[PDB]
Amino acid sequence: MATGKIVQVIGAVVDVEFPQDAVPRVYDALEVQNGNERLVLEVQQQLGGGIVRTIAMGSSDGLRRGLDVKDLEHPIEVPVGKATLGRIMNVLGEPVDMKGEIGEEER
Amino acid sequence: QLNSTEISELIKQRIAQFNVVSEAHNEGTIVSVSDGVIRIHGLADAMQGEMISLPGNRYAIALNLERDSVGAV
Amino acid sequence: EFITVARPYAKAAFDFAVEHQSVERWQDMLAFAAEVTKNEQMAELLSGALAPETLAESFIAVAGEQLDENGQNLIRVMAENGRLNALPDVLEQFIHLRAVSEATAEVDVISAAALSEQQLAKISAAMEKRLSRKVKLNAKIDKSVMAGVIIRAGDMVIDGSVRGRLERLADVL
Repeated sequence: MATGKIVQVIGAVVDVEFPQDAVPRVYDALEVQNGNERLVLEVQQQLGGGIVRTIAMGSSDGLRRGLDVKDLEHPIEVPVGKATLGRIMNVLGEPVDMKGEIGEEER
Repeated sequence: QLNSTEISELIKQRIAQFNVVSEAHNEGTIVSVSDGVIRIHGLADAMQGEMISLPGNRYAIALNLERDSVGAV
Repeated sequence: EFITVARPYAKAAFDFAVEHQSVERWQDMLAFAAEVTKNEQMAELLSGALAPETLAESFIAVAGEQLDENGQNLIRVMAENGRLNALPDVLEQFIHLRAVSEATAEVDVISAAALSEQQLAKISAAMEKRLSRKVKLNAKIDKSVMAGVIIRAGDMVIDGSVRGRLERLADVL
């Protein structure tokens, strides 16, 4: 499942290496198990060697180089519509008030 | 063994035996994509300002005819 | 040009070859790699942005005549850094380093015609006294000298050519 590896970490940006036949597209999301939390990276560039430059949608501390990262094959997607009215949401569309999950039908 | 002639024939034959293939002229491969600029490897007969055709019906303008790469927008 | 990038790799290769008493084998191995680096199809592959690991494997394959220590490590380290095009210089630097430790000098001599092999042996013994090395003369037959000889010993040169004396006289006038 996890198919790529971190090869650099410069502050907010992270470089990830993939097989050249599976390199993600230029706005896809990626996932990393940062310690115990789950960190989402958004890829900004395709460098040449199956490497990819991404921006971390979260705190970058604790990241080792060599961690496995998992290729979500779709961009960042957020809940939308009537379901999202009386509520506060994260940048990732996750609910940030202490209420339950959002009841959206569409993202 | 150590004769340079034998080595030069051995290397031409061994490289062919591996089945590497050079690029055709008038063709290349994208090797980098960022912020609207792409770097193309190969494409030796590109001309400065020439329209390059990408997958789809998109085009790019070859602006940098460097060595070892073409930079296009 | 990449003398400066080849210096570390040549020094490491040589300093390793004397820990394992195989300078002579390493030299021919690097000479083999330096020849593979020149091929027209391989030079197209080295310019291509393959992953360093697979480009190194695509380079190991065309040279099986190589130690585990030498090819499969040096070529991979140079590939990770993208330095493989430096091999023709890593060779020359290696040779030079060797000639340094072995106290040798590759003095070159240039003449309008062959020397008498008494002249040339005198030259050998005299350069070995001028310098502090075993010299290894190699001659060249260049006609523009017309008479006399040029002795080049690295950056030092001694010019006894009649053309050099003629042009110097031309500038004394």
